[PDB]
Amino acid sequence: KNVLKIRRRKMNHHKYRKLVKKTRFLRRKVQEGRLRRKQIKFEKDLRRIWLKAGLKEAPEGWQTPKIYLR
Amino acid sequence: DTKMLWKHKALQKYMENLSKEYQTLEQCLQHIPVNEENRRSLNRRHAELAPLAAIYQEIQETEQAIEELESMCKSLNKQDEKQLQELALEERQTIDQKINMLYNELFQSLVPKEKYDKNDVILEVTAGRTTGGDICQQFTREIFDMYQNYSCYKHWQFELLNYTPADYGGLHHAAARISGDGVYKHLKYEGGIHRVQRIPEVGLSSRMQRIHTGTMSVIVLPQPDEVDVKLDPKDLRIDTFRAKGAAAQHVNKTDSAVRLVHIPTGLVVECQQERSQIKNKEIAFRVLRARLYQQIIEKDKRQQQSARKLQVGTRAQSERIRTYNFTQDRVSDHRIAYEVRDIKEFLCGGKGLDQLIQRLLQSADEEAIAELLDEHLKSAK
RNA sequence: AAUAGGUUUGGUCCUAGCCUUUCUAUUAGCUCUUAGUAAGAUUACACAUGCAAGCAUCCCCGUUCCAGUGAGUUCACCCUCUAAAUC
RNA sequence: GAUUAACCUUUAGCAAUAAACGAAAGUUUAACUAAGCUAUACUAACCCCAGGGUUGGUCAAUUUCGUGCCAGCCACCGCGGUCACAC
RNA sequence: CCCCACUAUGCUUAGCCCUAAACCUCAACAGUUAAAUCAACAAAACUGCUCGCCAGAACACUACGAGCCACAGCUUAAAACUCAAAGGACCUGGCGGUGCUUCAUAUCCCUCUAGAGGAGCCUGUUCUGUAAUCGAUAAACCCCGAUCAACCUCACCACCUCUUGCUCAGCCUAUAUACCGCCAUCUUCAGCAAACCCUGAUGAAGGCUACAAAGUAAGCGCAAGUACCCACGUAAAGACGUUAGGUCAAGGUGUAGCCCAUGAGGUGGCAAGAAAUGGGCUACAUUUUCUACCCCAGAAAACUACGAUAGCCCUUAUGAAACUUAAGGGUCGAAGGUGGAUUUAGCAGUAAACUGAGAGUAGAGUGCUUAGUUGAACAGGGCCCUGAAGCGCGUACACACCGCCCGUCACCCUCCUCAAGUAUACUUCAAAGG
RNA sequence: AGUAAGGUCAGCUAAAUAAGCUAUCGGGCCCAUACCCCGAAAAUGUUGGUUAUACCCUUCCCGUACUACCA
RNA sequence: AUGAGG
Ligand code: MET
Ligand SMILES: [K+]
Ligand SMILES: [K+]
Ligand SMILES: [K+]
Ligand SMILES: [K+]
Ligand SMILES: [K+]
Ligand SMILES: [K+]
Ligand SMILES: [K+]
Ligand SMILES: [K+]
Ligand SMILES: [K+]
Ligand SMILES: [K+]
Ligand SMILES: [K+]
Ligand SMILES: [Mg+2]
Ligand SMILES: [Mg+2]
Ligand SMILES: [Mg+2]
Ligand SMILES: [Mg+2]
Ligand SMILES: [Mg+2]
Ligand SMILES: [Mg+2]
Ligand SMILES: [Mg+2]
Ligand SMILES: [Mg+2]
Ligand SMILES: [Mg+2]
Ligand SMILES: [Mg+2]
Ligand SMILES: [Mg+2]
Ligand SMILES: [Mg+2]
Ligand SMILES: [Mg+2]
Ligand SMILES: [Mg+2]
Ligand SMILES: [Mg+2]
Ligand SMILES: [Mg+2]
Ligand SMILES: [Mg+2]
Ligand SMILES: [Mg+2]
Ligand SMILES: [Mg+2]
Ligand SMILES: [Mg+2]
Ligand SMILES: [Mg+2]
Ligand SMILES: [Mg+2]
Ligand SMILES: [Mg+2]
Ligand SMILES: [Mg+2]
Ligand SMILES: [Mg+2]
Ligand SMILES: [Mg+2]
Ligand SMILES: [Mg+2]
Ligand SMILES: [Mg+2]
Ligand SMILES: [Mg+2]
Ligand SMILES: [Mg+2]
Ligand SMILES: [Mg+2]
Ligand SMILES: [Mg+2]
Ligand SMILES: [Mg+2]
Ligand SMILES: [Mg+2]
Ligand SMILES: [Mg+2]
Ligand SMILES: [Mg+2]
Ligand SMILES: [Mg+2]
Ligand SMILES: [Mg+2]
Ligand SMILES: [Mg+2]
Ligand SMILES: [Mg+2]
Ligand SMILES: [Mg+2]
Ligand SMILES: [Mg+2]
Ligand SMILES: [Mg+2]
Ligand SMILES: [Mg+2]
Ligand SMILES: [Mg+2]
Ligand SMILES: [Mg+2]
Ligand SMILES: [Mg+2]
Ligand SMILES: [Mg+2]
Ligand SMILES: [Mg+2]
Ligand SMILES: [Mg+2]
Ligand SMILES: [Mg+2]
Ligand SMILES: [Mg+2]
Ligand SMILES: [Mg+2]
Ligand SMILES: [Mg+2]
Ligand SMILES: [Mg+2]
Ligand SMILES: [Mg+2]
Ligand SMILES: [Mg+2]
Ligand SMILES: [Mg+2]
Ligand SMILES: [Mg+2]
Ligand SMILES: [Mg+2]
Ligand SMILES: [Mg+2]
Ligand SMILES: [Mg+2]
Ligand SMILES: [Mg+2]
Ligand SMILES: [Mg+2]
Ligand SMILES: [Mg+2]
Ligand SMILES: [Mg+2]
Ligand SMILES: [Mg+2]
Ligand SMILES: [Mg+2]
Ligand SMILES: [Mg+2]
Ligand SMILES: [Mg+2]
Ligand SMILES: [Mg+2]
Ligand SMILES: [Mg+2]
Ligand SMILES: [Mg+2]
Repeated sequence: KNVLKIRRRKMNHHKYRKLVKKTRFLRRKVQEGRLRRKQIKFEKDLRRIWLKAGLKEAPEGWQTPKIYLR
Repeated sequence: DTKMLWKHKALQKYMENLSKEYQTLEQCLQHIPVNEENRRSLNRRHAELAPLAAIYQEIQETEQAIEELESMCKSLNKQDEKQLQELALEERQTIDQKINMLYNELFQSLVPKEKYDKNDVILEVTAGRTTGGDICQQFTREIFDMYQNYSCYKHWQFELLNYTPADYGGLHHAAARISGDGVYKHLKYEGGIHRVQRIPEVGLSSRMQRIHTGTMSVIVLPQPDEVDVKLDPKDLRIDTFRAKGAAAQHVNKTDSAVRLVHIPTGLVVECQQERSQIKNKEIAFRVLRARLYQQIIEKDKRQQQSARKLQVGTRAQSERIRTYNFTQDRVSDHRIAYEVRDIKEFLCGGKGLDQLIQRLLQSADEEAIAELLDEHLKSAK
């Protein structure tokens, strides 16, 4: 069989890597923004749990950790 | 013919309105006391309608003679008809020749004029990318030579500006400047896309002797004028104020900075680099001159762009105006349905090419007359 | 999806998508003679005006039904138990 | 009224049936009944009265001209470049 | 890509990363070789059972969401817009800077002989020029249509004239991309193919082994015959097709156009050279030049040599017409001193050199056709180079390698994603507590 | 406003016998183009003066360069 | 190294 199918994926992958390399810093800032919103959304979900259960504040000694970090 | 156009009721009704308007203006100027400001407007309108009314009155007199000439023939007696009818026919033919000229003269009078009658033309030809081979590029060279030869036929100065030959004895793109009298009037219709349909004989495409269709673009533009900037001091407002920055006590009391405002354009130029006001003023003038130099360049370009936007006209940039069919030896102009034989003679840019342009001018003038009558039809109703 | 059909290519075979042919329902174009029957706002947007719930020897009863809409939506069916209502 | 590609009368009667009320004769009811409007559908008929679509292949069916890869056509394949069964 | 030097890295320890054409692209277990074995190809066809996975191409090993020691990453995995195809396996042909083997005989290389490209002139062509033809215009055009243009020819140009016109009209007007006719070219080839049979499961297609295995074949071409001086050689012949090859201008004709003219007649005129080029002629000399001769000679032999067939002048021939055509004489004595890259032809009475004749014209070519004379050198190696044949291989080409096809930039259009902020709209609360 | 310095084949550099390369023209190679091969052509910004000229000086012009400071 | 269109 000819490699025509493989060649099409070869060029798509090659252009994708160059595109990623060209704008790896632009995507880095976008990824940074999404991680901050990801943590805030995660904090809101936990906050909704205790408010709906009748608790006015979070349980004593509790603090939501930054799971999305390095 | 022009006689059928006059027979149309739209033209006859409009011409009566002008004659009635022309008589109305004359009566007002003679009996009614008109204000000086309003009298001049009537005089200008009366003067403009004077050639129109005079020709129309002659046409009415010409038509009446035809009816009188026919009426006299109907009352004749057969015993003496042979000699008189021959004289009557000669008179009728002479009148018919005169009435055709009056129709032509009236038709020409209604046609307005063009701003770019004599402005020089920077003509550009580009080989359109429409098919394989060099047919498009080879055909561009023939068209470029046609315009160069046509300039010599009209005794026009042909100055070459750009010339990029192709790789197979053709032309990719070429630009040239043509100077003379009435250059733009004759060459304004030549702008557009040309189509060529031929069997290749010389070139890369000649390897396959099969008929191919190619296209190329011709760009016709008027040449602008020079850009000279003169700054009248009456239009310049000079303002002096203290400069900004850390320069000890000198700035605090001396107004070194100079602000120049051009009243017609509103541009504001400020300079405070130099300690002396005079030194800053010259530089501030220099920046203002350069900034207004661009404005005049922008002024010249914008004026040319808007010069023809007011007129209702088609975008003559991309349209198949003419077809060069070497297979059937016929150059066809789709705009006016005019076909020219002997394409080889036609490409020489001589008598044959000039006839097609003259037919374009004749047909374009006829179209202009029809549009005005339709425009006046709506106003009359 | 059937008794299937067209279409990949220089050509064949296989696979495959799309489409055609059948039967209904709205809307549009153009066109339209009669009779009978059936059915009938696009919109849970806003409504002029009239009418749609009275009865009856007074109390009661009825106006909670019929009619309408499809916004919302597994309250609709079976079983157990048992009010109201009818007898 | 607005809105939407969607567009029925600002009729008649409680005579039948159904519902409400009365012991009852009866009364009320835009429910309903009987009509009005509209090819949306079905059935039937008509002396005179037929239109709409299509005609390259799939797919039943084109003569002569005009146009000349232009104007235009097609559901799919496609047809139109001065001899078009495809406009 | 080749060569050299050197680092990450390849090694070890510890912790990561979790990808591959991780493909024997062929799931695990238990079986069968019987029927219909079976699209093709590949690695024969199937049964029972279970799990995983797949539903047109592209977008897409992508966006978003999510998980991850990963942070230019991996895993899972879309949609809108767009297309009517994509794809798998084959057949035949082409082509291959494709393999093996055998070859080319003026022939591919080495080799052999004389030339072209330099000069002058003659003659074509391209350009330029002119009011002033057309056709040919890689091999297969370029002394080509022409075995031929001062007028005529002539179809061109300017001017003038005629209109049922030399014609029961005409056109050298368009179309050689409608054709006949006559050819070029592969061909310095040997193949083309009716009618049958058979094979591939009755697919496009294929058809041979001689100690033979499915082919038989009329016809055409080759061949054989014939022409010339033999049986040799040279001519002639050379199919089907290939290049929409050349020729509407030999003639004829299809289609379309012109008919007071795109037709016809008369007068006059055009055919040149800034430049470039093809073919040919004559030379640059001593193996020569001149004369005698037709092969035992005498002179010449560098600015008075060799060398113009050119220029100028004169004469003559042809013609009605000659600065123009040709021949002859005089005068003139130029460039040229054996030619750059590159290129042509020839295997024997050939190349080379020399001398006649003919076709056509009133005349006219250094051209074409043709007869004769003198008369060679090399012919042996090689497959390195180019190409051919036989048998293979590959192929995404089929308009067939002058094929096809990839990405960036520029250009235009559609759709979508991302995105700080802001605006608008929607959803949730009481399903609670005092 | 001052001062420095540059002006050369079409282009860009080197030398002042004004050369090389590219570009340019002509030919060859190739079915064609390009590469390639052969051959040709092509210039000192300008002014004047430097025995006489050129590289110099100088006139003029284009562009370039640096400085324009402290109260 | 490149080339093909109706
Ligand atoms: C100017 O700045 C002069 N007066 C100095 C002021 S600081 C000592
Ligand atoms: K199918
Ligand atoms: K009651
Ligand atoms: K609902
Ligand atoms: K009733
Ligand atoms: K309808
Ligand atoms: K093959
Ligand atoms: K030579
Ligand atoms: K020669
Ligand atoms: K003549
Ligand atoms: K003909
Ligand atoms: K092709
Ligand atoms: Mg392979
Ligand atoms: Mg891609
Ligand atoms: Mg041809
Ligand atoms: Mg089918
Ligand atoms: Mg396919
Ligand atoms: Mg194929
Ligand atoms: Mg096909
Ligand atoms: Mg075919
Ligand atoms: Mg399907
Ligand atoms: Mg009522
Ligand atoms: Mg109800
Ligand atoms: Mg209703
Ligand atoms: Mg709804
Ligand atoms: Mg009870
Ligand atoms: Mg309706
Ligand atoms: Mg009752
Ligand atoms: Mg009704
Ligand atoms: Mg139609
Ligand atoms: Mg299609
Ligand atoms: Mg027709
Ligand atoms: Mg059809
Ligand atoms: Mg039709
Ligand atoms: Mg190392
Ligand atoms: Mg492995
Ligand atoms: Mg696998
Ligand atoms: Mg398993
Ligand atoms: Mg097993
Ligand atoms: Mg098999
Ligand atoms: Mg991957
Ligand atoms: Mg990914
Ligand atoms: Mg998602
Ligand atoms: Mg993500
Ligand atoms: Mg995995
Ligand atoms: Mg081969
Ligand atoms: Mg081969
Ligand atoms: Mg040879
Ligand atoms: Mg020569
Ligand atoms: Mg011709
Ligand atoms: Mg010629
Ligand atoms: Mg020609
Ligand atoms: Mg000749
Ligand atoms: Mg003549
Ligand atoms: Mg003629
Ligand atoms: Mg003829
Ligand atoms: Mg032909
Ligand atoms: Mg020809
Ligand atoms: Mg069989
Ligand atoms: Mg066969
Ligand atoms: Mg035989
Ligand atoms: Mg023989
Ligand atoms: Mg022969
Ligand atoms: Mg023979
Ligand atoms: Mg040829
Ligand atoms: Mg002919
Ligand atoms: Mg003819
Ligand atoms: Mg004819
Ligand atoms: Mg004529
Ligand atoms: Mg004449
Ligand atoms: Mg020749
Ligand atoms: Mg001699
Ligand atoms: Mg002489
Ligand atoms: Mg004489
Ligand atoms: Mg002579
Ligand atoms: Mg001499
Ligand atoms: Mg040599
Ligand atoms: Mg002779
Ligand atoms: Mg003779
Ligand atoms: Mg001659
Ligand atoms: Mg190639
Ligand atoms: Mg850009
Ligand atoms: Mg967003
Ligand atoms: Mg060259
Ligand atoms: Mg290129």
